[PDB]
Amino acid sequence: DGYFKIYSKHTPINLVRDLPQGFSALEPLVDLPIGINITRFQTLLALHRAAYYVGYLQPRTFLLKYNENGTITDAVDCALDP
Amino acid sequence: VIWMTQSPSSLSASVGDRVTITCQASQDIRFYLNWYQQKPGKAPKLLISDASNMETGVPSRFSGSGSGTDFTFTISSLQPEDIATYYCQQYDNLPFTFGPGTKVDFA
Amino acid sequence: EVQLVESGGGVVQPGGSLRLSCAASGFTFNSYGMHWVRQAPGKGLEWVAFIRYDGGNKYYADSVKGRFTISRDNSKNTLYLQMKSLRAEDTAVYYCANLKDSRYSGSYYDYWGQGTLVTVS
Amino acid sequence: QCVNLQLPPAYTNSFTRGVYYPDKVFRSSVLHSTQDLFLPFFSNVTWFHADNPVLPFNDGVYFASIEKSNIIRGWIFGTTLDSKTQSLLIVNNATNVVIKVCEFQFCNDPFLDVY
Ligand SMILES: *[C@@H]1O[C@H](CO)[C@@H](O)[C@H](O)[C@H]1NC(C)=O
Ligand SMILES: *[C@@H]1O[C@H](CO)[C@@H](O)[C@H](O)[C@H]1NC(C)=O
Ligand SMILES: *[C@@H]1O[C@H](CO)[C@@H](O)[C@H](O)[C@H]1NC(C)=O
Ligand SMILES: *[C@@H]1O[C@H](CO)[C@@H](O)[C@H](O)[C@H]1NC(C)=O
Ligand SMILES: *[C@@H]1O[C@H](CO)[C@@H](O)[C@H](O)[C@H]1NC(C)=O
Repeated sequence: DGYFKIYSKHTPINLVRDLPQGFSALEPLVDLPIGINITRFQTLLALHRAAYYVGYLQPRTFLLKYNENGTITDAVDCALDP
Repeated sequence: VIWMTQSPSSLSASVGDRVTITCQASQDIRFYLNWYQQKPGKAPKLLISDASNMETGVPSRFSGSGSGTDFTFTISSLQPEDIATYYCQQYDNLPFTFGPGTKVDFA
Repeated sequence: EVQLVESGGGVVQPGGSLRLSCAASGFTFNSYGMHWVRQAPGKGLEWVAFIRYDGGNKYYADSVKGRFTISRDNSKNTLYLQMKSLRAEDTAVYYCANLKDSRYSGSYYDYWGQGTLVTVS
Repeated sequence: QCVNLQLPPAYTNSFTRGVYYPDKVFRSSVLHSTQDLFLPFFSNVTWFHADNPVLPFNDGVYFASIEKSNIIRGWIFGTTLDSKTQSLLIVNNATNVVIKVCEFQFCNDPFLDVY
C-alpha cells in the first residue's frame, strides 16, 4: 500500500557457512510512506582499494506463541505439513 | 489486449547501411518494450529492454528509443552477422504481446 | 551454465491433450516467474502463459485461455504446460523462458530454452 | 564517477527463520493466529559470497548476512534502476543511515569505495 516496511534482528554467531537453527523474531525498524513500486533489488558493498542470504516471502498462516513477556518465542507454519 | 505492430514487414540492406525498424503499440506502454533478434533455427535473443537499455554483450552499433506507442530500433552500421528477424514485445500489461517481426535481408 | 530444457513434444490428434515440461538448472528457478511462448512454422512468436515465482497467479493468452493450464514444481526445478482440446492451429515449437521484465516478474536476465515441437494431426 | 569492475547459485535451509512481529499491539501468554507474508519454514534460501547480481523482489524479501567486517552497507530497491523511474536507495555510513528516493541513474555495478 505504498509503505516500505523494514524489520530486523541482530545476534552474534559462532557457525560458519550457514544460518543457525532455533527461533528468533525480528522487530519493526522503520515504516516509510514512499509510494513507489519495487520489482528488483541489489546489495551495496563496501570495497577497499562475508556472505548473505536471500529468501522470498509468501502469503502463509502462522500460529505465534507470545510468552509471558510479550516476545514471540515459537511458531507453527500451518501450510508446512499435516 | 494491447496489440503490437511493426513496419516495414521486411527490408533489404547492405553492409555499412543504416537500418531502421519501427515498432508500434496499440496503446501507451511508457518505455516498457523489449527488442529481440532471432536467427533461423534458434531461440530469440534480447538486445534491448525498457526501450533504450542495452543488454550486456550487445555491440554498440545497436540502439533504440521512443515512448508511448512509438518505438524505433536502429542499427547504425549493418554487419553481415546482423541478418535476422527482429521482434518487439510489450510487457506493460498482461497478457504480454509480441509484434509480427521485421525481416532483414542482405542486399 | 544456465539451461532450460523442454520435453514432452511429439504428434497428437485433434481434440487430444499433451503435457509439456521444462527442466531448469544453473539459476534460481524458484525466484523467478516463468513464461511459455510458441512459434508456428514460418510464423512469428506468440506469448502463451505466465506463472509467478510462488506458483500462484497464472495468466493466459485468449487463444489458449480455458484450454491450457500452467504450473510449476519448485522442488524439482521444473515448469509445466498442460494442454487440452488441441487443434491443428496449435502446431508449433513451444519454448520455456525467463523473459526480462521490470513490472511483473522482476527478471533482470533473459533466458530461453531450445524448444520442443508439438504437432496436431 | 562510476567504475566497471554468472555463477551457479548455492542454497541453504531456513529452518525456522525470518519470523517477525505482524503488528505493534502488545500481547502476552497467548497463541495468536495471523496471515501475512512470511518466509516458509525449511525453504531453500539462496546463498551468495560478498557475486552481487540484480535480484527480483517478488512479494518481499528476507535478507540475512554473516560478517565481522561491515562489508554490506545497504541496498538498492526499484524497478527500472535508471533515471526513468523513482528508486529507493538505502545506505549506512559510520554515523547514520541515509535513505533517499530519486530518479537515480545508477552505475552498472554500484559500490562504495573505501580508502
Ligand atoms: C505501480 O504499480 C501499479 C499497479 O500495478 C501500476 O498501475 C502503476 O502504473 C505502477 N507505476 C509504476 C511507476 O510502475
Ligand atoms: C520474563 O521476564 C522476567 C524478567 O522480567 C524473567 O525473569 C523471565 O524468566 C522471563 N520469561 C521468559 C520465558 O523469558
Ligand atoms: C529444497 O531443495 C532440496 C534439494 O536440494 C529438495 O529436496 C527440497 O524438496 C527443496 N525444498 C523446497 C521447499 O523447495
Ligand atoms: C563504465 O561503462 C560505461 C558504459 O560503457 C561508460 O560510460 C563509463 O565511462 C565506464 N566507466 C569507466 C571508468 O570506464
Ligand atoms: C553519514 O550521513 C549523514 C547524512 O548525510 C552525514 O551528515 C554524516 O556526516 C555521514 N557520516 C560520515 C562519516 O560520512
